[PDB]
Amino acid sequence: KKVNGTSYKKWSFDLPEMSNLYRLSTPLRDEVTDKNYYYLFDKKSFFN
Amino acid sequence: WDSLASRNVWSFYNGNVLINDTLPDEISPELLSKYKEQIIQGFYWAVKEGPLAEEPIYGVQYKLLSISVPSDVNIDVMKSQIIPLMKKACYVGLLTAIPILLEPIYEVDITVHAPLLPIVEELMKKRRGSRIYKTIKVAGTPLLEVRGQVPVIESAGFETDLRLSTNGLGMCQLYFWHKIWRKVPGDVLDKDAFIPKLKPAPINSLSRDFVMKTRRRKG
Repeated sequence: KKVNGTSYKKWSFDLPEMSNLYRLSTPLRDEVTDKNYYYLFDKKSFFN
Repeated sequence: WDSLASRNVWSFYNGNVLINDTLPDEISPELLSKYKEQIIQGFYWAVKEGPLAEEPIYGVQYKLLSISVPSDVNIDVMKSQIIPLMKKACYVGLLTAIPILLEPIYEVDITVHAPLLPIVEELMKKRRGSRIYKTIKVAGTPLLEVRGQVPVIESAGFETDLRLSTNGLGMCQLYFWHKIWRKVPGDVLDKDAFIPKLKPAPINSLSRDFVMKTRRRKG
């Protein structure tokens, strides 16, 4: 249910699994999630 | 409004308004009637342009005080004479009435979070006009409605200054409604005030600086 099988390509979780994983990962991943923060920091603006 | 003046409203310009106002209007109104369109055509012609910068005129009302007409008008009062004459007179009148320059202003609609308010205030100050007409808490959301006004000549880049200084939070819209030209600070016709090239004009005069740069382009 959790996995593709032995090969280990392809994965899917339940909600609580995700929420635990997310919560634990929070210290490492912090970003200004809104597209808006990167007004002049995206690729296009750099290219320009 | 004065009852005679109201009855004597001839027409509007390409903008403001023309009134007849003298004893000769009673002395020879038929004669004068023959010259209305020539006057009428001219005035749109004259007010559409201008004595300072060849630019259109606002907030000005004109009143005919006197009109001498050639003895026996032998096809003498021609459009070739009176149209330009009238134009000249307008220009002189404006000059002697102490002219000023007017500058268009936008309505600044800014949406922000409350603690970003001080930033916005400073931006307004920096731009030039630094005017905020109203601040309204947006009931139901963590946002303010900020209404201000800003001189279009100082508007270049304004929106990005906002976006950058607020770190992406909030936003601005500039809309022209009401179309109101505010008096440009300095006296329209004083030589002395300006300081050398490449320096933003001192506040006392933005009227004198504005004319010369435009004056040169005209010729």
